[PDB]
Amino acid sequence: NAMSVVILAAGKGTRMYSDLPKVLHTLAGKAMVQHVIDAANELGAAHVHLVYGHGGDLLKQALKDDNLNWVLQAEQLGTGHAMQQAAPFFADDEDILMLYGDVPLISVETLQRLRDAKPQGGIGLLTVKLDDPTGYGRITRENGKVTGIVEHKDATDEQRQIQEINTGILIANGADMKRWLAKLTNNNAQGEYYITDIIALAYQEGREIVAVHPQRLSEVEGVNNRLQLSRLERVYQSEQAEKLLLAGVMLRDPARFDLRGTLTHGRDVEIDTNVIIEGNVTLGHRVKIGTGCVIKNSVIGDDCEISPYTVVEDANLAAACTIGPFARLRPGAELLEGAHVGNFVEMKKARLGKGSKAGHLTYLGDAEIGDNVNIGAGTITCNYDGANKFKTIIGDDVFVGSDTQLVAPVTVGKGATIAAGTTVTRNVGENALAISRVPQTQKEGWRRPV
Amino acid sequence: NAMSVVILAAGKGTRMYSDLPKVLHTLAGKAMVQHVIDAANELGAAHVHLVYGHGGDLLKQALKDDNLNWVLQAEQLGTGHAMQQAAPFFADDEDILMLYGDVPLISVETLQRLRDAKPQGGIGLLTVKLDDPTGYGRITRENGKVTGIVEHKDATDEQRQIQEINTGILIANGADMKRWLAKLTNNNAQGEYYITDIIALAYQEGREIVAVHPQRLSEVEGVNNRLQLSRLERVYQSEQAEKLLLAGVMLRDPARFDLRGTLTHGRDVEIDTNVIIEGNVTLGHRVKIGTGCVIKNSVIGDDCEISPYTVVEDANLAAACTIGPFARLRPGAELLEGAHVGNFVEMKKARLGKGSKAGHLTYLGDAEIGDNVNIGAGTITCNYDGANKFKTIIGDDVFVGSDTQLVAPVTVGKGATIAAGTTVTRNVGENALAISRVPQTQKEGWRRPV
Amino acid sequence: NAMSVVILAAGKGTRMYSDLPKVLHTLAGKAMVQHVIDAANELGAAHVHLVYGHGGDLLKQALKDDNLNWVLQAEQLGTGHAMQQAAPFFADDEDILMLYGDVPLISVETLQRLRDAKPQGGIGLLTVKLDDPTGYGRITRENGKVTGIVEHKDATDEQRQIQEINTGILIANGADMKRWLAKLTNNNAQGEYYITDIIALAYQEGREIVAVHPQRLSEVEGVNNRLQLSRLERVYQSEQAEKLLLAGVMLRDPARFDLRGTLTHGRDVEIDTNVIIEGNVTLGHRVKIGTGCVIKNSVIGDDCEISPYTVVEDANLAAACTIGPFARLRPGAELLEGAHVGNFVEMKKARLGKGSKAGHLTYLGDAEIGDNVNIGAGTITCNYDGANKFKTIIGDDVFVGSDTQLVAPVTVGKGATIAAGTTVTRNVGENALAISRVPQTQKEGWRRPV
Ligand SMILES: CC(C)(COP(=O)(O)OP(=O)(O)OC[C@H]1O[C@@H](n2cnc3c(N)ncnc32)[C@H](O)[C@@H]1OP(=O)(O)O)[C@@H](O)C(=O)NCCC(=O)NCCS
Ligand SMILES: CC(C)(COP(=O)(O)OP(=O)(O)OC[C@H]1O[C@@H](n2cnc3c(N)ncnc32)[C@H](O)[C@@H]1OP(=O)(O)O)[C@@H](O)C(=O)NCCC(=O)NCCS
Ligand SMILES: CC(C)(COP(=O)(O)OP(=O)(O)OC[C@H]1O[C@@H](n2cnc3c(N)ncnc32)[C@H](O)[C@@H]1OP(=O)(O)O)[C@@H](O)C(=O)NCCC(=O)NCCS
Ligand SMILES: CC(=O)N[C@H]1[C@@H](OP(=O)(O)OP(=O)(O)OC[C@H]2O[C@@H](n3ccc(=O)[nH]c3=O)[C@H](O)[C@@H]2O)O[C@H](CO)[C@@H](O)[C@@H]1O
Ligand SMILES: CC(=O)N[C@H]1[C@@H](OP(=O)(O)OP(=O)(O)OC[C@H]2O[C@@H](n3ccc(=O)[nH]c3=O)[C@H](O)[C@@H]2O)O[C@H](CO)[C@@H](O)[C@@H]1O
Ligand SMILES: CC(=O)N[C@H]1[C@@H](OP(=O)(O)OP(=O)(O)OC[C@H]2O[C@@H](n3ccc(=O)[nH]c3=O)[C@H](O)[C@@H]2O)O[C@H](CO)[C@@H](O)[C@@H]1O
Ligand SMILES: N[C@H]1[C@@H](OP(=O)(O)O)O[C@H](CO)[C@@H](O)[C@@H]1O
Ligand SMILES: N[C@H]1[C@@H](OP(=O)(O)O)O[C@H](CO)[C@@H](O)[C@@H]1O
Ligand SMILES: N[C@H]1[C@@H](OP(=O)(O)O)O[C@H](CO)[C@@H](O)[C@@H]1O
Ligand SMILES: [Co+2]
Ligand SMILES: [Mg+2]
Repeated sequence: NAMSVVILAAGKGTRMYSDLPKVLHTLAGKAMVQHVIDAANELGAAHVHLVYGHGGDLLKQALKDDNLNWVLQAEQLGTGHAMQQAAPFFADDEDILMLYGDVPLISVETLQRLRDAKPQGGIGLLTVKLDDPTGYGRITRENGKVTGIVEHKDATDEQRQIQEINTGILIANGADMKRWLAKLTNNNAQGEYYITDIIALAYQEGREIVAVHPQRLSEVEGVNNRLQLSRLERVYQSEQAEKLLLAGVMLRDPARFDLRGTLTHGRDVEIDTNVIIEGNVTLGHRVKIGTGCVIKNSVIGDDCEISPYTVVEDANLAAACTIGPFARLRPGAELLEGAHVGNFVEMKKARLGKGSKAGHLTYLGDAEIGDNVNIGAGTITCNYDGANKFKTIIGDDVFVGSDTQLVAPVTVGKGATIAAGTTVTRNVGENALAISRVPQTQKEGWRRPV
Repeated sequence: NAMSVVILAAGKGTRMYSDLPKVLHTLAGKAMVQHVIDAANELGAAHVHLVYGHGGDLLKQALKDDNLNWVLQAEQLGTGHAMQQAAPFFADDEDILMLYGDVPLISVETLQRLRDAKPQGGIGLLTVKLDDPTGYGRITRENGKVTGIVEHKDATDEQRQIQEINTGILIANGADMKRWLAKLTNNNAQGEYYITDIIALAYQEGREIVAVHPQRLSEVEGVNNRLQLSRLERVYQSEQAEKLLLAGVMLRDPARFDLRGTLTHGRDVEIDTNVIIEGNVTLGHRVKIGTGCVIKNSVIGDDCEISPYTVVEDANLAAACTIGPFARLRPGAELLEGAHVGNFVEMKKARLGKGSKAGHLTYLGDAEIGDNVNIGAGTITCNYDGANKFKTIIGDDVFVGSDTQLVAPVTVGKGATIAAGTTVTRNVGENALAISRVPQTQKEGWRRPV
Repeated sequence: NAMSVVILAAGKGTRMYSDLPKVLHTLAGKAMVQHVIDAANELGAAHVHLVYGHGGDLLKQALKDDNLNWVLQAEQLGTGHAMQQAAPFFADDEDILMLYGDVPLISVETLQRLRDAKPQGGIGLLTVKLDDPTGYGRITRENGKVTGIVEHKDATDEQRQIQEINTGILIANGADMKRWLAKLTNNNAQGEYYITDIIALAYQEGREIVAVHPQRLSEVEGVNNRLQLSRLERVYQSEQAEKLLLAGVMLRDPARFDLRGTLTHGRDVEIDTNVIIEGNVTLGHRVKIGTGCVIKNSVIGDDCEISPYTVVEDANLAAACTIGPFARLRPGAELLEGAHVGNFVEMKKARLGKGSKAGHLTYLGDAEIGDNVNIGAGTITCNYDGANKFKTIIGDDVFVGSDTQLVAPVTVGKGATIAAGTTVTRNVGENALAISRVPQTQKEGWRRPV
């Protein structure tokens, strides 16, 4: 059956105290409304209608899904009114599923169950039972059948005793939807147009409304302030962490792990406390990640060991590499098999070859370093002249003495040796020793200042 | 109505296993007793009487509140006895509020409610209902009115069934207080002087005792050991975190955030996991703080981005600065607008000008660096000669080559360039190139040691 | 009474998705089965029989306890069958206690209570009452006495109502054990040999079976997947943290503390958030450890302060040392009294003397540095020539200027001074100034590249 989704996101997020529209606030590194859009497409949505009232410029900048139909609702006259703005775009022969832009954890599995419960010519309604139903629409039933929804403000004390409430999510045929929407009136407690009135309108026509319930309450929780957002962030992180544990990834403390993107992994991966994974990350077999690491958009091969407090972004590590602790890999950093980066070392657009080592206090930027190379502590590639960037090339089997500065562009031939403290401004020949040293001298009986 | 506060803090903290008096142990970076003193002053206390038995030297070193009246209780003969030591200092026409020095979370709002419930000539009592009231004073009532308190040890099995217990906090007129205290006797189960006996003494006189309850149990929890302290630390951090979230500050994980002082902030501030804020910190609008940062007594302007694992103390950052990851700012560090500090960079009593950059492996101490300056990786200001410290001055538009040592005192004129690997011992002229380099030479067929 | 322990660990750990046998997966830095072995020896076990089915090579590599008797069970025909494989090794006059290799938190205190409850000629059984007993053996009783165990699969709906279940742990005389085991048959729902059938076999003989219960459920929880493992890891860390707090160690956040080995400590030690302790660590009095530190197999003297994000392994710090933040001490690092290591400093097989300082951007490897020495920022000991390592010796009262490279082997005499930017290749005399500097020159009107 064909189906499109409508996302109401035109309400004002006042308790957020933000200059950024509420639905753009992120959860696990992704806009709340993007989570909803993803669920809609993942369910099979042909078109996704997004109803907004303001922040349109920022929304269009953040959202780029091709099948997004932007629907304006200049005045927020109620959920019913918002749906009327989008209704003209509904197809007469497709189901229309309504979702909220600020209820990010809704699962496709529950939406699928809701789709299957919807009867021909009727309506699928998602309801939930709460201990305290205060503030939400009450589900009314006659002989076990759903007959309508009464909003909290409009409900009597007795009706307020009803604990089964409307989550807001529902699905119904597009043509039927348009028929009911045209009949909405605003003669109620809030003087708004209630999308909820279509339930009674359908029942009166003899149509059937069936209700299904979410798997978890967190699935239909809405966000109006940052505290509520932080709680859903934890729920999301906890569920993702448990899935990873069940899939064979060892997290030393699942409450101290954050995944903000996608994680691909092999077997026996171990991840210590406080690690953060961002963007798309691929980990090979037996990768070990020490505490506090941050890994973003990077590829890590089999058997790599990432020591504590190492930050990595857009890097590629071959098998058996060891980096950190306190290493900092920036975009373009590449390590070939068995390479090693130690503490207080930074790499940017730089490749380190097989079995090569940069153990300490070093900066490698815009460089190509061969295999079996040893980079002494304190070595620095001077890749910038104040306007342009230049490349440093170091061949295989090179030994670079400590505190050497390589002024790019420059090439050091294979097998060369560079003396400690050297400033390299010209190419170094193969198997040669490069040096630029003042012989050590001494002054006797030197007395330091008082 | 005039009011003074008395804080009993003379009990022995044996289960703390410490050489530091129990009430001096900190919670959120502040002494437990200081939290109580703050609540007393915040309530409007004219005088704060502090009753202590030992550790007086350390207490006087830690506490400096001007309105503190030190009251000695050499022998701990009971709360009643402690109050008798302070009683002579009570004014006949003021209310006297009694608090414990080891119950740090008591809220001014609850104390205010207690003050308002206190009847003329009577007593305001703070009581709470517990599932297991074992160990605490039982509140006795006659026709709904409080008539006394019976200590656990003195109470019969039936009275021990009473679940409403004494939190210990109470308030009453000073003159009345002195009248009852003089009548205390130690003929009871513990052979001590019970401050709790004044409740029955007042009731017998025809005075009225009214009870009020705390908003939260944590508010009246006392600390006798480190475990109990750690629990109140979490409660405190959790409540502060939720307030910040409700005020518009985004905390990526409120359970992994610690504030130990005061935090001032603009809008849309984002704070990642494991950040610690100490002393007084001011954050502008849109400040983003990455994971694990520690910020103490510092000012951070609008739009700054503090990358992961950066430590800052007594620093001042103008708008749009970017620092870290792995940057270390010490007292006196100042960055002007748009300045940048990268990884493994340390600054102390050093100013970096507008749009200036110190991207890596650098130490800047006792320096003034102008605008649009580029500090190459590995640069070091040698500000110390073994006894004295000297200043390094670098004008605008200066380019400092990598691994340059600036031996202070020295001045580098505007527009100058310093060659990589230079040792700068003398002033450099404007628009000039400073250099101290040995030309690179080479020895063919060099064979490294076997 | 003499007693040996048998540990069943031959079951397949399928839901672990690992190439490492399930019982070898670690909890608090120690193999799950090692925790069980430790409990067995700690209880007084004369011999520990370990029944395994595969991964024998890896198991033998990990476990080395001298009193381990390896027992093979090639086919997993049931717990009864596994016990028959070990039974021949049981002594007729010793008690035999059965434990599971994947139930790591079993406490010696509970096992001791179980040993004391075991009646002469009978059986001690460890049982627990669960809300949902689904999946476990049901304890059957006649007039209050345990008469047998019925496995879930074999139990009727009514018997499945029984909530008291078998934890699996039991103890009985070796000779009796062998008598019952020989009678096991596999005519039951799973077609396996149930060790649980010995309960009914003993009762029929007129022997008495007494049941005792664990102190905590976590004590008898078994691990089949990583999620269950992570939960027991938290339970373990939480209990260890609370013990440390009760013993006088201040943990700023007990939920953000991990101990993976042994921690020895003095009084008033303070440990901030996210610290990880590994191997055997000894802390003196008043040691303060800042956030995120990792300390492994090291000794820390009285009054040391370890600043944030410092990593330490196999190091020895005397009293009053201060290191970090961002310091990295590797094996062999030694600091004498009052020594100081600052940020972005690394030490390996290097000793720093009393009151000596290495404040920044430095690497000290294979060195002996005297007292009252000052190591300038950027100093590096070049201890490696590509095949051999050499020692650097620096006497007392030496001042090493910034960015100095010491090419080992070399000795700097007491009282010497080394100029900033020096490359030291030869010994430096006492009280002498060593230097290898090119005088600073200048080129006027230098224009940087466009
Ligand atoms: C250059 C270096 C390799 C020489 O070590 P070495 O051979 O044991 O030292 P030597 O005293 O024998 O000097 C070797 C040569 O350098 C020459 N030399 C010394 N000072 C010189 C200078 N200023 N210019 C040119 N040559 C110089 C000598 O004349 C000699 O030549 P020769 O062998 O033909 O006779 C060494 O000083 C060095 O810089 N090592 C690197 C250490 C390092 O940083 N390692 C990384 C691990 S932390
Ligand atoms: C000094 C430096 C700027 C010169 O680069 P360059 O102009 O392209 O190099 P050149 O080969 O043309 O040498 C330039 C001048 O230096 C002079 N020179 C070379 N060695 C010299 C020495 N020991 N003493 C004095 N002058 C020297 C040349 O004679 C020449 O003079 P000229 O232009 O009047 O003919 C460059 O080597 C340098 O140190 N760059 C800094 C890189 C850096 O650390 N960047 C930070 C980003 S990571
Ligand atoms: C070497 C150093 C100590 C000299 O400082 P200074 O005495 O104030 O400087 P001066 O101008 O007086 O030079 C002192 C001597 O060095 C000599 N000198 C200068 N350049 C020289 C060279 N290339 N070779 C040999 N001697 C040289 C001078 O001739 C002079 O000798 P004299 O005193 O007999 O007349 C200083 O430049 C230095 O390197 N300080 C270390 C700073 C540091 O890194 N501190 C750590 C804290 S961050
Ligand atoms: C009349 C109606 O629908 N009532 C339901 C609505 O309450 P209620 O209408 O009170 O809910 P909200 O005001 O929070 O709005 C719901 C969603 O609709 C959006 N929105 C709202 C009004 C508008 O004019 N434009 C718009 O886009 C909001 O941005 C939000 O995403 O949701 C509750 C669950 O949360 C249900 O129990 C109520 O039965
Ligand atoms: C007789 C009395 O008061 N009983 C109350 C007291 O119990 P109790 O007297 O047992 O309480 P504690 O011994 O903990 O002492 C209470 C407070 O008084 C201080 N202190 C105590 C004795 C002394 O001689 N000097 C002194 O300064 C302690 O340091 C602590 O701050 O508090 C309980 C709540 O915690 C109440 O339910 C009890 O009804
Ligand atoms: C017949 C029997 O014993 N049933 C008990 C067993 O269930 P059950 O037999 O189902 O338990 P498991 O299959 O998990 O095995 C128990 C332990 O024995 C080991 N093992 C099992 C079979 C084998 O052939 N070899 C072997 O070494 C496993 O590795 C594990 O350490 O433990 C439950 C508690 O967890 C008890 O409530 C059940 O009454
Ligand atoms: N300084 C050298 C030393 O490191 P360290 O002595 O710190 O271990 O040996 C390493 C290989 O064993 C080399 O790559 C390093 O350049
Ligand atoms: N090394 C230079 C380079 O950094 P990097 O190449 O690491 O990005 O460019 C920066 C500005 O773009 C300069 O301030 C740095 O001195
Ligand atoms: N650079 C020096 C300075 O450090 P800093 O100025 O950063 O405090 O003084 C210290 C002692 O007071 C010395 O050990 C450092 O070598
Ligand atoms: Co140098
Ligand atoms: Mg250097």
